[PDB]
Amino acid sequence: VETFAFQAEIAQLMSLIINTFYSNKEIFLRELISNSSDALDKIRYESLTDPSKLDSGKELHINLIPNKQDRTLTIVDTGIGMTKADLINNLGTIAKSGTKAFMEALQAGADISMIGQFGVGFYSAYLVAEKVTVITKHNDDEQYAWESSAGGSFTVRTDTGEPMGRGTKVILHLKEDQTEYLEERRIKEIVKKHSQFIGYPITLFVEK
Ligand SMILES: Nc1nc(Cl)cc(-c2cc(OCCN3CCOCC3)c(Cl)cc2Cl)n1
Repeated sequence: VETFAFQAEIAQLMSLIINTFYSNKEIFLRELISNSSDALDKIRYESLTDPSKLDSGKELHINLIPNKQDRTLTIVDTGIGMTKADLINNLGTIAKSGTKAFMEALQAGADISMIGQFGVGFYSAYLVAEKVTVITKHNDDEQYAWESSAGGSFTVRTDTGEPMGRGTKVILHLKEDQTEYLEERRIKEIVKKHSQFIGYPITLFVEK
């Protein structure tokens, strides 16, 4: 396991999302679902001008896997995925510009639900999650697991867990009081209301 520090502005954003009073937390699902859709758009394209990219799985989709036992909600996509570099730089250093653009817009009329407009929508996961684990596999690199419970740092290690083919799974280890996001009808409700017209199939797994 390697340990890295969040660039100071990214750390300030995460303390903000984690510590600000905002009751409309359900937007986090919309924001993960959009990120997934974007990454699937990206492998779709890269496969037109190259059909070998789908050698790692031709199905382009999004699965929603709640788990009451583990108290996790996992969003999985068969999108482009991230290489070691994307994972490290994106998540922990390069969101610097967007966070500034976002925090600069909050103290200027914006509200938290506008986070994705500045490309930092991933961090809205900290509204319901105490820990986020990201599993990713890029055609060009091996499988990685990124993790953070905030606190100014994150970890990157090689993923021992089952291979996924190509894609990303964001595992949200929910806060004690947000278990309603492990509920079929509640997930169904947020998707219908927020992600109704996503161009890839969204499957909500059932428990047991
Ligand atoms: N589902 C999914 N798939 C991929 Cl390939 C990436 C991500 C993802 C994207 C993120 O940010 C994208 C926008 N910017 C990219 C450059 O770095 C700043 C952010 C983030 Cl932050 C996290 C994930 Cl998991 N999620």
